Amino acid sequence: AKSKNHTNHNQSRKNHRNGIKPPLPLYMYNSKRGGWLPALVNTRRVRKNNQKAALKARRERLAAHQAAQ
Amino acid sequence: PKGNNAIPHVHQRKHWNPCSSQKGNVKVFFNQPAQKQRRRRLRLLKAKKIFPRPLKALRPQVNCPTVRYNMKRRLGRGFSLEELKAAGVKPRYARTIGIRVDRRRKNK
Amino acid sequence: VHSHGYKCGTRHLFAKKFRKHGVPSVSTILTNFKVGDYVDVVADAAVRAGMPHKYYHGRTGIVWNVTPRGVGVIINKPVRNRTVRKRICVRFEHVRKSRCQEAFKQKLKDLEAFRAAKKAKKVSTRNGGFVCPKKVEVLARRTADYEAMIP
Amino acid sequence: VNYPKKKKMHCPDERCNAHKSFKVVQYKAGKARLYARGKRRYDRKQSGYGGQTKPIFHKKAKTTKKIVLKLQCSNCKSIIQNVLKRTKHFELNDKKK
RNA sequence: GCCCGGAGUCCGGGCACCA
RNA sequence: AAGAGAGUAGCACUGUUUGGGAAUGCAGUGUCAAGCCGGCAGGUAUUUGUCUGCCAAGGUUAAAUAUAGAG
RNA sequence: UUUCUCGUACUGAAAGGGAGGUGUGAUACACCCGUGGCGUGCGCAAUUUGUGUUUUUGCCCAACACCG
RNA sequence: AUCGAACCACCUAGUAGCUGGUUCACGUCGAAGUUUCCCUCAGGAUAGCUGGUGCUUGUUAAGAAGUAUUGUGCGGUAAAGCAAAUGAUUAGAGGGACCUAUUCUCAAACUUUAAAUGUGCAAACAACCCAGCCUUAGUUAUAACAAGGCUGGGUAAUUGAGGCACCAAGUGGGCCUUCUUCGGUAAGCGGAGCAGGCGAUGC
RNA sequence: AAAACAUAGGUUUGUGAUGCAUCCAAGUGGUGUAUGUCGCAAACUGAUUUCUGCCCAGUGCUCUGAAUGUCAACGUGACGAGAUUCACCGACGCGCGGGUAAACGGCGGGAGUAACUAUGACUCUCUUAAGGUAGCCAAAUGCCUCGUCUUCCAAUUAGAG
RNA sequence: AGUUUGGCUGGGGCGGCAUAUCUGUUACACGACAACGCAGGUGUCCUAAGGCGAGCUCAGUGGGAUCUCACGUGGAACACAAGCGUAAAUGCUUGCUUGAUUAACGAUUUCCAGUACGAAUCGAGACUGCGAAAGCAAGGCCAGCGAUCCUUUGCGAAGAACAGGAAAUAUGAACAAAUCAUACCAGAGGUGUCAGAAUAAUUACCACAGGGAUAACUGGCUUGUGGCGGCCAAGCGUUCAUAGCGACGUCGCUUUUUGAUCCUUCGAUGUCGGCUCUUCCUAACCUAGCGCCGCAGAAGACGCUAAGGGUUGGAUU
RNA sequence: GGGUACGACCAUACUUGGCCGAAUGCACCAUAUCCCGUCCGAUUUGUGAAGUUAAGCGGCCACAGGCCUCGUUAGUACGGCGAUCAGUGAUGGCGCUGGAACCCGGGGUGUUGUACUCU
Ligand SMILES: [K+]
Ligand SMILES: [K+]
Ligand SMILES: [K+]
Ligand SMILES: [K+]
Ligand SMILES: [K+]
Ligand SMILES: [K+]
Ligand SMILES: [K+]
Ligand SMILES: [Mg+2]
Ligand SMILES: [Mg+2]
Ligand SMILES: [Mg+2]
Ligand SMILES: [Mg+2]
Ligand SMILES: [Mg+2]
Ligand SMILES: [Mg+2]
Ligand SMILES: [Mg+2]
Ligand SMILES: [Mg+2]
Ligand SMILES: [Mg+2]
Ligand SMILES: [Mg+2]
Ligand SMILES: [Mg+2]
Ligand SMILES: [Mg+2]
Ligand SMILES: [Mg+2]
Ligand SMILES: [Mg+2]
Ligand SMILES: [Mg+2]
Ligand SMILES: [Mg+2]
Ligand SMILES: [Mg+2]
Ligand code: NA
Ligand code: NA
Ligand code: NA
Ligand code: NA
Ligand code: NA
Ligand code: NA
Ligand code: NA
Ligand code: NA
Ligand code: NA
Ligand code: NA
Ligand code: NA
Ligand code: NA
Repeated sequence: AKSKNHTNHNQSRKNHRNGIKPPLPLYMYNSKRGGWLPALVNTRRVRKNNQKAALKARRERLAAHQAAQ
Repeated sequence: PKGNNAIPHVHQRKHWNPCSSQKGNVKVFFNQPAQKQRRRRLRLLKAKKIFPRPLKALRPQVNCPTVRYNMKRRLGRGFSLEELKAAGVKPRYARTIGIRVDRRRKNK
Repeated sequence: VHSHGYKCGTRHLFAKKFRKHGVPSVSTILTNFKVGDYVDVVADAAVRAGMPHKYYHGRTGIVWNVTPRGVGVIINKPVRNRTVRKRICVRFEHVRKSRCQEAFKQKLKDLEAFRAAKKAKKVSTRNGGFVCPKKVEVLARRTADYEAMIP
Repeated sequence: VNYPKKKKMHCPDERCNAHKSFKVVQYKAGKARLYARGKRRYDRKQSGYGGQTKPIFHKKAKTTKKIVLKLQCSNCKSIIQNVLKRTKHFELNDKKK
C-alpha cells in the first residue's frame, strides 16, 4: 500500500515554538585554529610578553600600597 | 527509545530460576545464624572433652609470596624437618605433643 | 530527489550578464582585506577556483582569517530551530567590501563634528499653512476617456 | 592506459633528499601463508560436522581494480607505493606516441 | 588461484574457493 | 648397596570438549619410549643450552559441603 | 592503621614513563602566607552624591605552561 | 467418531514487529503523523514537538522580537518581446532561388528589460573616537603598516524578563480549506509550496 | 463408482549363490529362498485382430576400450638446526572413443511452374540428430468457430456422415 | 536431513528501476520542495587528453590561380550528458617536463543527525617543473564509487651513545642463540539490495496470525467509452438548405455498457441464468386525440398531448 | 592650447564615410657584419636616418547605425491583503494599497591621475 512521500507542513510552526535562537555573540568562540600559521605563531610571542608584564605590574602596585601602609 | 546507557552484559540466560518446568540452580543463606550457633557449640564441646589440651596445635610463621604480599607474615601448615632437628625434637614424637609437622617446607 | 549535486539550481544564478563578460579587473585585485571587516559574498563565475556554494551568494558576513589568496568569512545560517555560524574559505575575487555600516559611521563623524563646532533646522510639511491657488481646475470624468479605452 | 618505465620523483630518505630516478613495477598480492593467525583460526572452526561456517560472497559487481605501483630507487633501496584510478588495461610501454 | 597441452601470447582442458 | 608401577607416557590423523588461543581434557586407529649426562611441568610454534618445582602409569582415609517434588 | 573493594593520577599497542608558583640564567640555580595571565562575573569593602573603584566566589570564553 | 504424518505425558507459561484486554478522585501543563539510517515500507534507532528537575541572573534591558523605519547587498517568477540573440512560424513589397526592409502569430526545458510578495547585514558599553606609550622571531629598502596590550580624555519605531543544562514520555498511517500549482477527459482521484484548521472541542 | 485401479496378453532390464534385489544400531543376525533361469527380483503397456515408421546431436544408462591428460591419503628422496618447503609416484572417476529409443524424449521453411481460370505432378533455394511414415480427425485433442457440404425438423450454437 | 528462495509498486504478478548517483525543467525571482513526472547521462577514458612558457586565431562568408587577400563578439573547440565559462584565451600548434610525489592527524563546504563515505575549497613544511620575471602547478572543475573481521604489501637502512636520554620500533611473561608468529602507522583484494545476510521451485491436499492500510460481487464520485438529443447550414432530394435528410464544426443530457478510483464491508451483506410475483419510469411498439408531407384512394414518413390498458407459442444454446 | 610613456572607469569611448593638422614627438621608412628567428629580415631581432606627412595618430562633420539620459506609453499590464462580492462557469470589478516593459519623442557622443615635456 502506498503512503505519503514528503511534506513540510507544520514544520515552521514547530521551529518557532521555542523560537529560532539567535546566533552566538562574536566574542564567545573566537579561536583561529586553522588560520595563517606565520601570524598565529607571532601573536603567541607577544602574548607571552604581555603576561609577564601583567605579573610585574601587580608586584609594583602591591609594594607601593604596602609602603604607604 | 534507548538513550545514553551502558551496554548491560547481565549474564542471566541459563535456566537458573525455579518454575513449573525447571528445578533451578540457586543458593540461599537462611541458615547462616543457625550454623554460627552450631559451630560455636561444637567448639565448646570439643574443649570440654579434650581438657586440658590446647584447642589449636602449634604452627610456624611463614612469609607470603609474590611482590604484593612480600612484607606480610602469617601462619603455616607445619614445622620443617630442619627446624625440628635444630630444636632437638623427633618428628614422630613431635606430632604427639601437639606440634604440627610439614615434610615439604624447604627453609631457604 | 534525483541529481542534487554541488551546483543544481545555478543556470541563471552563476550566469554573468549582458555585455559584461570578462575577468576581474585591476581594481578588484588591489582591494585590501583585514580581520574584522564586513564583506559580501558574490560569485564571479569566470573564476572557477574558490567559488562558494550557491547558498552563500548574496550573503554578508565578517572576516576571521586572511590568507595569501583567500579570505575566511563567518556567515549565519538557520538550521531547524537555531542559526549556525558557518565558516567558508573563498578566493579574493568572490568577495566585495560591504557598505552596510557607512551610514552608522557617518552618523558618528557628524556627532563629533557637531560637538567640535559647539566647543569652538528642518521644515515640517506636516504642520499646516496658508495656500493661495490663483487657479482651480475640475475633474469630471468626461465621456471621451470612456470611449478611449477601446483597442 | 600507458605508463612510463621510469619517473623522477622526490626521495624522502635522509641520504637521498632530492629527485631521483625510480623504476616502475606493478604490485601483485602475495600468497596466503597457511600459518597466519586468521587462517589457523578458520581451519580449527572448519573441522568437524557443522558444514560451512563462514560466508563466501558470490555477488560480484565490479569489473576493474585499482592499480598500485611500487617505485624502487637505485642508490637508496626505498620503495614508495602509489595508487591510480580504476582502468581496464594497464601497460608499461613507456614508448611515447 | 594450481598442473598440463597447443598456438610472454590466447584457448582448450581436471582441480581450489572465509574479506 | 640397589631400586621405585610399559602397548604406559609421547607422536600422527580423525571426532568431541574447554576461557585455553600453531591445539585445555578425553576417545578411536596407526606408531610406540627414556632411565650413561633420566622423565613431567613452567599458558606463542621450532632447534640448542641453562634455571626452578615435582617424580605419573597400584590402593585406603574423618571434619568443615549438598539434600532443587526422598524417608 | 582491614584482610577486600571503590576513590585520591593519568597516559601508550607495548617495553615504559608520570603532572605547583614566582624570580634568575640558557634532575640548571635561589625562595615558598599560596589564585599562571586576560575578559564577563553574586555579595562584601572603600569613595562621590547617583557615579566611578578594589577583591572577586561559582560558571563560561580565548592564550600559556606541565605529564604521557 | 483423531491422518498431505495417530494417540498419551513431558521440554512448554515454546516465540509472536500481529489481534483482544488492562480496576480510585481532583489539580498544573500538554503534542505528533515530519528529518537521516536500517532485508527498511503494519517495526525500530536518530533529531524535532512535550513534561519534570533545575542552574545563573535582572528589575529599566544581558546574547530579546514569526513586526516596522533608514542605509546597503542578492534574485530572473508575473508581465513584456520577437520591428533584439536561439528555436517555431503567415503573407505581401523592392532588387524561380537568393538578398534588403517589413508583416500575422508563439515558447516549462528562449530572452535584451523587469515587478509585487521576499531574502542577507548594520544602526554602540565585552563598543567607538582621539592623545601618549609597550612588545613581536609578521610585512615593507627603513618612516610606515599588521597583531596583542597598557595609561588619560569624550560618546532605528514600540513591545518586553536574557542565557545555560540534565533526565524522560507519546508520536513517526493523517485529513480538510484559501491562494500557487504538476499528472489525468474527469473524480468525494493521485502528488507538491505558503498559511489556517479538524484530529484533541465543545458553544 | 467413473473413462480411474486391477486383469489376461505383449515387451524390456539384472542375475549361476563368495549371486541379484534388500532389512537391522549391532553379531557365526534377517527376507524373496522349503528357492535354482519353464526361477527369483525391477520397470512400462493393457483382451483378440492388424500394425508398431525416421532420429544416439541433448540428458541418462552402459563398454572385455585405460590408450593418454588431470587428482587424495599412503609411500620415496632432497635444502635446512628443525617446524616448514619442494620434487617424484599415486586408484576409481572425469575427459577422450564405441553401443543403446517397447531409456527420458524429438520428428522444417521460402519462391517459380501445365493450351479459360484454378490447383501444381515438375524445378530452385535455405536449413535439421532426424524433418511426422501407415493411419485418424472441428474427435473427451480446432484458437479462429455457431468452420464448409449432406442428412435429420415448420424451424436445430445439438446429433450422424 | 536442515534452511532459503530481495524491495518499491494507483492490489499482487509480468514489465520497469523511480534501489547508490549527475545536468536542464517541474520549482511559485534567497535557500528548501513530491509523483512508475518530462528530456538526457554515470561504473568509463587519458604519460598525455596532466604542468608551464611562447606563438597564433576559430565556425563561416566573399574576391582571385590546395595557394592568396579582406571581413568575421565566438555563431567553433574544450574525451563523454547538459548547464555555466573563456579571444594577444580556459581554444589550436610547438618546446621542455612529471605538482597525477611527499605533505608533521591544520581548518572548512556540500549530504547532514550538523555522523560517516564520495567529491571539493583555503593553507603550513620538503623536494621540484616551466618561465627573464611577477607567477602558475600538489591531475584532467563541478558525475565516474565502498565499513567491522580477515588476507596481503610498504616504512622502523648501516653506524654513533658506559646507558634508554632531543636522538636505538615493541612483545611472545624463569633466562639465553637463531627461525617463526603477533602488534602499532600508511595503501590494496568488496560488498551495484551501493551505511555493506552466504541462497532455487511448487501447492487445487494445504495451514496459522492478521488486514477493508489491499483486489474479485452491491452501493458512492466521474463520464473517456457506450446511449440519447440541440445549434449553424455545404450539400442530397425531378429545380427546391430545412417534406424527409444532412457533412465540416460546436453545446448538452443519462447512468441501462465498459473503463478510472479505492470511500464502506475480510471475528463473512450467500456470488450467473431461468421459474414465480408485485410495483415504478418514458427516451411511445399497439390502443385514444390532433398537425404536417414529395398526403389523389389505399398504404406510410415525421411531430405533439398522452404510461389508463396491452405487449405471444416454439427449434438449437 | 598639444605630445609621449604608464594607467583607472571600460561604447557619451564603438562602426561606416568625408574634411583638416604649427612645434616637440609618434609613425611609415633604409639595411643584414654582429646577437636572434623564419620557406621568405613579410612578422621578429640587431644597426641608423636619405625622404614622407600618403597611411597610422589627433580634431571636426554626417537630420548615419549603435550607445547613454530624460519624458511618453501609464496609474496601463501585473501584484499583496478583504468580502455570507458579481457570474452557471470561464473570469471580473470593488475596498486598503505596490507598481512595470517594448515602440515613440527631446537631448548628448568620453571623464580623468602620475612623470617628462613645445608655446
Ligand atoms: K514511543
Ligand atoms: K459402479
Ligand atoms: K503385465
Ligand atoms: K540421442
Ligand atoms: K546418447
Ligand atoms: K608547497
Ligand atoms: K546478521
Ligand atoms: Mg508515512
Ligand atoms: Mg522515536
Ligand atoms: Mg508441568
Ligand atoms: Mg577413594
Ligand atoms: Mg486495544
Ligand atoms: Mg492549556
Ligand atoms: Mg488518532
Ligand atoms: Mg456415491
Ligand atoms: Mg482436425
Ligand atoms: Mg467436441
Ligand atoms: Mg432436442
Ligand atoms: Mg463429425
Ligand atoms: Mg512486495
Ligand atoms: Mg572528478
Ligand atoms: Mg479502503
Ligand atoms: Mg449471514
Ligand atoms: Mg441477508
Ligand atoms: Na542572475
Ligand atoms: Na599408548
Ligand atoms: Na511464556
Ligand atoms: Na543490510
Ligand atoms: Na492495526
Ligand atoms: Na504505526
Ligand atoms: Na486401466
Ligand atoms: Na499425415
Ligand atoms: Na455437430
Ligand atoms: Na541494503
Ligand atoms: Na458521456
Ligand atoms: Na459520447
